[PDB]
Amino acid sequence: STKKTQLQLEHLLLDLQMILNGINNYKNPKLTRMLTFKFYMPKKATELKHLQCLEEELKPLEEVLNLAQNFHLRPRDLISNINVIVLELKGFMCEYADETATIVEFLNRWITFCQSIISTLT
Repeated sequence: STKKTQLQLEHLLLDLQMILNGINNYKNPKLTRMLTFKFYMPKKATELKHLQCLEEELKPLEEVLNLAQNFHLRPRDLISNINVIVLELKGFMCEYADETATIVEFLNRWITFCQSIISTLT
């Protein structure tokens, strides 16, 4: 059971890295515009339940990705896969930090979240 959970988190981790890697490959003028969009961050993220904070930001994430545009998956598909994993993992009202972050900082934070939880299940 713990193994199934770890594997789901690992897939979420790779999914998030794929978005970040794709975004890092945008041309700079484009990336500069993309970095103006505000994302909301969890005050605290240490347990699966905290994934609610990620779930609520999936819509704006998909919108921004759609607005952007070589991605080997359509944003709707990529976000759908992330959506499924998040829904199955968190099975609480998300507390957000005052400061917003760019899409890059937001992805990093959630990538870090996954890596941290994965390491408690090894």
